[PDB]
Amino acid sequence: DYKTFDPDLWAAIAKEEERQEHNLELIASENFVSEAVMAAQGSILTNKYAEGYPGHRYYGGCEFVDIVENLAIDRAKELFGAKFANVQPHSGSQANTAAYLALVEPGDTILGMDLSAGGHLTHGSPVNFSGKTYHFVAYGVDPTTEVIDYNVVRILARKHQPKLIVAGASAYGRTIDFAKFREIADEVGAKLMVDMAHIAGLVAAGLHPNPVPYADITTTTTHKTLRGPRGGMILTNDEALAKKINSAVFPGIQGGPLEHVIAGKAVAFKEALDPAFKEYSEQIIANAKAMVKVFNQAIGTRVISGATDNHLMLIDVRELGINGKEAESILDSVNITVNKNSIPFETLSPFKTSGIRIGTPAITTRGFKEEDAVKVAELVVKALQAKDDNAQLDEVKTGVRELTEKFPL
Amino acid sequence: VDYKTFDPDLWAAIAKEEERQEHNLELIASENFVSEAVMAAQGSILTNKYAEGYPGHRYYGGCEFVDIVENLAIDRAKELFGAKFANVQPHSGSQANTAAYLALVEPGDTILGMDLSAGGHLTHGSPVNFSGKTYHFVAYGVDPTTEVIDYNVVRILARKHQPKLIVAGASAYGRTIDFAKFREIADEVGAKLMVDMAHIAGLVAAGLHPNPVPYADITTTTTHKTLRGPRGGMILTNDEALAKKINSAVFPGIQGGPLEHVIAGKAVAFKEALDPAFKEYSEQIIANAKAMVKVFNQAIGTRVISGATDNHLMLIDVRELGINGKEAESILDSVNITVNKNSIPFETLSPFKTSGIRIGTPAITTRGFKEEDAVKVAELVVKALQAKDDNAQLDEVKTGVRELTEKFPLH
Ligand SMILES: Cc1n[nH]c2c1[C@](c1cc(CO)cc(-c3ccccc3)c1)(C(C)C)C(C#N)=C(N)O2
Ligand SMILES: Cc1n[nH]c2c1[C@](c1cc(CO)cc(-c3ccccc3)c1)(C(C)C)C(C#N)=C(N)O2
Ligand SMILES: Cc1ncc(COP(=O)(O)O)c(CN[C@@H](CO)C(=O)O)c1O
Ligand SMILES: Cc1ncc(COP(=O)(O)O)c(CN[C@@H](CO)C(=O)O)c1O
Repeated sequence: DYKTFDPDLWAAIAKEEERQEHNLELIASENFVSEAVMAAQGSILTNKYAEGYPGHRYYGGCEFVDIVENLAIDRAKELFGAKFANVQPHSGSQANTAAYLALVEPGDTILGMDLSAGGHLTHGSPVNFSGKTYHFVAYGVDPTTEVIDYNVVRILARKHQPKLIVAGASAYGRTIDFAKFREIADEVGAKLMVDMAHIAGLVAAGLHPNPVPYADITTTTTHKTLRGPRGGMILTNDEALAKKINSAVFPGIQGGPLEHVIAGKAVAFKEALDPAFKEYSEQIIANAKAMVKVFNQAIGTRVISGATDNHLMLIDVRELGINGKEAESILDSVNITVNKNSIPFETLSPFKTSGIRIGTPAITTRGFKEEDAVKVAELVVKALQAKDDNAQLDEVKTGVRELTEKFPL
Repeated sequence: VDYKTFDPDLWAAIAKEEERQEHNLELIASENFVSEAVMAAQGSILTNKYAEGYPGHRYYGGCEFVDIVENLAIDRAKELFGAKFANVQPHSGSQANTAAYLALVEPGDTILGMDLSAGGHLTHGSPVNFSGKTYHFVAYGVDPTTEVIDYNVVRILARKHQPKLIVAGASAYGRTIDFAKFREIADEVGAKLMVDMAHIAGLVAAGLHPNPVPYADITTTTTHKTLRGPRGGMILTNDEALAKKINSAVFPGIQGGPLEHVIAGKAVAFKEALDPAFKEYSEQIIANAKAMVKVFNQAIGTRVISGATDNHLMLIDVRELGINGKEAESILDSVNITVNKNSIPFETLSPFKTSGIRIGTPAITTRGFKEEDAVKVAELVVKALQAKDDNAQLDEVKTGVRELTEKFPLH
């Protein structure tokens, strides 16, 4: 009824609802939040200005909003064991912006993971604030094993003498050894920052080593494997850093927090404390490993580094005679959503790429088990091997319909 | 009902905040009540979509319908303010201003911006904010006697300091801002002009405040103050080269994925503001504000900064009552009237004590308050602050608040 005033907007949202229902979402950074998370984001908390921190706000009327933010803060400490948490960052990018401000000065040397090797844009890309503001030096992966070589990282750190080392990634499927990163940073007198955005849910479930005890500052988003609303978060065990973090977020780089989104964070953090979340996180990894097995045994879908320890995988598609952009377009035509993605030592443009990234958090939330993840990987192989054969692409599109109807939203 | 069972802590707190919004007078000048549609958009499944890039130029697929939503927000923003280009992705007004500075100046450049005590925003050059840390801000303020901007003093400052950029706009300034004169001063010294119209955006949309968009190289705003939309930011320009720098600065410059469920809410609110009834709402905001100023002017103890309002807000120096702004804020909150303490021009107290409070009418006007009701609010505020903790008087104020909130219920 409130929809009648604006039929064009609500029609577009209606089609987006159907698109999420009918497509297989394999974008590693996406998920489906609960009804309760969306209700919190749709709450009247959007009306409240609440700059400052609980008990020390710059506006009247915040005494009940402060409960909501305290719940999000305290549940983050329960989930990750951090002594201090800041839940106001609007995004992972803002969380990383504030983390750097608390740790280094403009122009300082920072060692972070190269984008082609799997790092995030905010880990030193020259088109991002990170590369523009600080002197970033990149580390990568080994050309043959495509995993991090910690002796090479050590050599790099000693050569460049960074003030800060950043660990974490957007497209790295293997266990990150935070203990070794901390050893290297200590060796050269650098601080350590970990961006666990992609693996935060796995960390919360005990299925990836926890960076919080090792890093000066841990950042994360709330909307990937944590299955919360879109937003950021910063964690630390040092009260001196917590004060700099809090000042950097506000008044440093943000103004009013999004308290309806922070309520969604509180909701999602409590869901993550439930034992069911550990089973969900176990299923994520089992599903990713099952898919990786199919791609390892298929002709032309080369899995970067040959295995996965977490929720995602990179597929090199060069032997199929296509680039990542064409692989993404083929799979879209059969209702399978991935993203083109640079692979280690990428030689093509970042907008063409030699690969695609696939992750299992979203389909696992829909209910997919290992046999269903196997079927998904077989449909992906079939569609990419079907050199424009309309008969086989329609068979794949049929198999996708079978899966989406088997696991509705 | 069932999802609320899993988490009583969270949902009981939200229920208490619903009751507080219903039962209080919300006089925070930057707050409003958004429509059911706006909140439904924010509560939609668009929160699940990663959509980095811009409509038609995303970095990956599945964005066909998100592109429709974001283009609706862009197109209605263009129509609302008459701008040739809009960027609707900024997470907030602070992010909008961050990206606007990146499109206009280089780190270390000299910028003229309104002093915080004089009414400017933190992002207009405060040294504890990224603005004051990243650029060389020279502040202009208001005159000590009239408490309004002296444009000859701005011109003198501009000529003396040769700024690369002049910033106009305010958080706690109740008078009309003469954008034409800012453009004249910027042209004279060869500076660019940036206008942050967050507070007055809805008044501008309604033609009730001079429009900065024709005069400013870049105009920024929030969507949640007088525009009555979701919490977020927006950037406008008529220059195609600037529009490209703006888009690059927002992403991949300072943000990652946009909040498309919030952007859906921006589209909803922009169409609401395009309705003719939004003009009548905006007229009533100003008439209510002027009605309150007349009451505060007559009352001894509540000194209105500059003695008048041209827009939605007023700044009240409370020192003659023997209290500071923090004490006034907590007196009012104890009788269910919600304001914020606020520095006044040439503020002599700590920024966390302050000499004043700030009051605005957009929220109560959205509830349906007319000039008669606005007069009654101002009388209640005067009575609470003069009561010197006489509980007879304070309880009468609480009754008056309850009378008004029941006369004008939410939804
Ligand atoms: C958007 C983004 N932010 N951080 C990222 C991305 C990714 C991405 C994807 C693409 C696809 O056209 C381009 C870029 C890009 C990088 C530099 C310049 C221009 C474009 C980046 C992915 C994970 C979304 C990417 C890859 N590849 C990984 N490594 O990190
Ligand atoms: C939060 C904010 N952002 N931009 C603003 C604010 C205001 C505000 C209020 C307060 C209340 O104790 C303190 C500060 C403050 C300024 C500098 C350093 C430390 C604190 C600022 C108002 C509009 C919310 C304010 C005032 N006064 C001005 N004019 O603009
Ligand atoms: C490690 C890490 N840190 C930060 C961010 C940025 O989060 P934001 O999109 O909330 O700004 C991302 C987003 N990652 C997205 C691309 O932006 C992805 O598809 O993987 C990230 O992976
Ligand atoms: C002119 C202007 N520009 C920018 C911003 C920042 O918007 P944000 O809170 O969405 O970051 C504000 C916020 N204004 C708030 C204080 O932060 C207020 O209560 O007035 C503003 O007034």
